[PDB]
Amino acid sequence: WTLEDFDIGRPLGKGKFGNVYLARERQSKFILALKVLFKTQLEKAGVEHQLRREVEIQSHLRHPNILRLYGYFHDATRVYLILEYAPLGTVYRELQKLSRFDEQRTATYITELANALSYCHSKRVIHRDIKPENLLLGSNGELKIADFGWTTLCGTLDYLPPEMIEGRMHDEKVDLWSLGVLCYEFLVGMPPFEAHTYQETYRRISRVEFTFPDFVTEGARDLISRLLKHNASQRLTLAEVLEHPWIKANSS
Amino acid sequence: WTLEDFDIGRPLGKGKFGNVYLARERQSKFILALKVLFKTQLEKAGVEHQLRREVEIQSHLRHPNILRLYGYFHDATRVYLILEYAPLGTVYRELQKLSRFDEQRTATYITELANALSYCHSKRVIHRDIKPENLLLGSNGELKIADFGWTTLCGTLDYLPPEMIEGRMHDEKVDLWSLGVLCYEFLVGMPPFEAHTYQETYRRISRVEFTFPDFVTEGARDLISRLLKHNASQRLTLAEVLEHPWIKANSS
Ligand SMILES: COc1ccc(C(=O)Nc2ccccc2)cc1NC(=O)CCSCc1cnc2[nH]ccc2c1
Ligand SMILES: COc1ccc(C(=O)Nc2ccccc2)cc1NC(=O)CCSCc1cnc2[nH]ccc2c1
Repeated sequence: WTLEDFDIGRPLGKGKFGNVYLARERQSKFILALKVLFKTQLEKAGVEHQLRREVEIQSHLRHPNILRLYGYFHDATRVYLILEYAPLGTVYRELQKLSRFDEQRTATYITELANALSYCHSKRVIHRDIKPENLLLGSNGELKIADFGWTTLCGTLDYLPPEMIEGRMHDEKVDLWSLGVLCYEFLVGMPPFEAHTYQETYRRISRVEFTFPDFVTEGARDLISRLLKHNASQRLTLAEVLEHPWIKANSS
Repeated sequence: WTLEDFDIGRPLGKGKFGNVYLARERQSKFILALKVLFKTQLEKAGVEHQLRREVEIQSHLRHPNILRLYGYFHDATRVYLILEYAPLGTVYRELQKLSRFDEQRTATYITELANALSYCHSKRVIHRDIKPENLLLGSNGELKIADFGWTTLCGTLDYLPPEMIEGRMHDEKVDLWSLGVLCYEFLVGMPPFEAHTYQETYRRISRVEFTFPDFVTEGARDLISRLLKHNASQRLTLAEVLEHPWIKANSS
């Protein structure tokens, strides 16, 4: 592949995904997304080799609920990622449109997430920030994980390992908590610990302090409460999520 | 214990450790450190219960290379930690004094660190930021771990679990990297990836880009290089550190 193989169209995501463009492969007329990475920025961050490792794994993955990397190429000053285009936009945008999701839509999205995340763990695929703005929607409305782009909260910089500074610390126990947050946000319209100030959000997370609105059913409450456990080892696993009665009863 | 049992003296650490004071138990004349925590700040951070869990474990620990918590008490607006006083100050201060440490001093400190960290892992003791300013020195010059006080680097706040926001992500693989950084800093006088800007330090960590000065011996180079591995699973374990020939040859 070369740059000349593509017609570059409108920018996508208002910069939330980096320099990404709607594109068309000139000979096949196939619609896709092209992400442009600047070598100078990759070099200044020291991530060139980490990028190569991640894209090598991704280019071999195929899963209906993970955004596909079809391939990649480079020139003198840029690296180009050939990505699947999700025509229905982000789950964030859908949530904005509907205010909140019904139990069917939610349980279906949670199943797709649990499947995508399980697959990522088994294939050793790093993902970075599970949130509605990073979840995309395919032609049939199927959810696709797309969270692959990239004193501190982990301590002092000079002493921190690569996995901390490269955002590679979302393991399966972390993801379990994220899935509870997402389940709640899908049904309610906001994440459970949301507050005006960062300080107050911190407090609510640490205390696991949240309330269900009246419309949230007993089955959904059970699932969410069993995921949002302060103790990581006590959180309901991805396999157990897929077997939960509320998920079984409501998933398409 | 009550506040009235103690004479409170000079503040310690220039605020780097919070509100900490040199103190004396009035009846026994025993010298110790008293740390004052304000309930209002604990409550605003949502950490009251996490504090209780951590101090319960600590109050039962005894190890020559871990700073001891003798006990604790509270009143209407404060929590008080009764801590061991380390009379020789921080390893940071010692490094400032000497510029760099010889192989004997370094290997001895690394052994004490590896012992302290091993014990922490086995007893499930959370520690937060391994660096010279957080390492203290006892009456005989023995090293004591004291790192127990507390968009992001881990992603978006609303979706992050308690273990990320509470600084509880330093597991044994993270600690292995930290131990390599410390070994280098002890021998050289600065950590290996130190640079004027945060961006450049990030780059050097991600690339694992560092150089040994000529005076660093083959055995020390081997130890450091086997700890500073980009891949976490490839780092030399704490048991293997204690068995390393350079450590055996030089540790007191
Ligand atoms: C598989 O995907 C990715 C693979 C790799 C990277 C990446 O940047 N890796 C990296 C960079 C530097 C250092 C290390 C690693 C990013 C993505 N994915 C995205 O960036 C989000 C979708 S952009 C496309 C897209 C599609 N369909 C849409 N529909 C609406 C908006 C939209 C936007
Ligand atoms: C075992 O130790 C600790 C136990 C608990 C905590 C803590 O704050 N926990 C916490 C707080 C809020 C939420 C959750 C958890 C801190 C320490 N340790 C220190 O704070 C550093 C040494 S202060 C004493 C000391 C001694 N000896 C010195 N020599 C020179 C200076 C100096 C300074």
